[PDB]
Amino acid sequence: KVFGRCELAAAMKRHGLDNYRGYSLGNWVCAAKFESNFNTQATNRNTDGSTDYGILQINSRWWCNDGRTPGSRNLCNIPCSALLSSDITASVNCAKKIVSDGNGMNAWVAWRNRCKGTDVQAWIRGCRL
Ligand SMILES: [Cl-]
Ligand SMILES: [Cl-]
Ligand SMILES: [Cl-]
Ligand SMILES: [Cl-]
Ligand SMILES: [Cl-]
Ligand SMILES: [Cl-]
Ligand SMILES: [Cl-]
Ligand SMILES: [Cl-]
Ligand SMILES: [Cl-]
Ligand SMILES: [Cl-]
Ligand code: NA
Repeated sequence: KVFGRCELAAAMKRHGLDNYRGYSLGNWVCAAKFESNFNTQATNRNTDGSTDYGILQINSRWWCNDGRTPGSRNLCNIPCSALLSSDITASVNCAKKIVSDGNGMNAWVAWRNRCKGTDVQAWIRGCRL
């Protein structure tokens, strides 16, 4: 599913991501924009042989099982395919664990490089919330 911007903002809020660990909703929408362009089916292979999955590009090195990432963990206790669903529940629940792991949203390199310190409220402007 390719979400609309305000549609995703609303879905993230319903799932408790707004202000989670202190990160406003616009931070999460901005991260999803640059990670996946709001496409739940996005996948990308990493240099190390892990793969990133879904709207927030969650990585099989630590967070999900894809059967092909040697030595990896599955800390969200999910198949990586769950992160590709039109329903964002699994991605949101796993993102909550990731952002709690110590480095906040810096876990998403694209958030650090493209969202952090910017006017992230622009990403939710106009949306009914
Ligand atoms: Cl599509
Ligand atoms: Cl929308
Ligand atoms: Cl957009
Ligand atoms: Cl915001
Ligand atoms: Cl594996
Ligand atoms: Cl594990
Ligand atoms: Cl699995
Ligand atoms: Cl959803
Ligand atoms: Cl933080
Ligand atoms: Cl990353
Ligand atoms: Na894994």
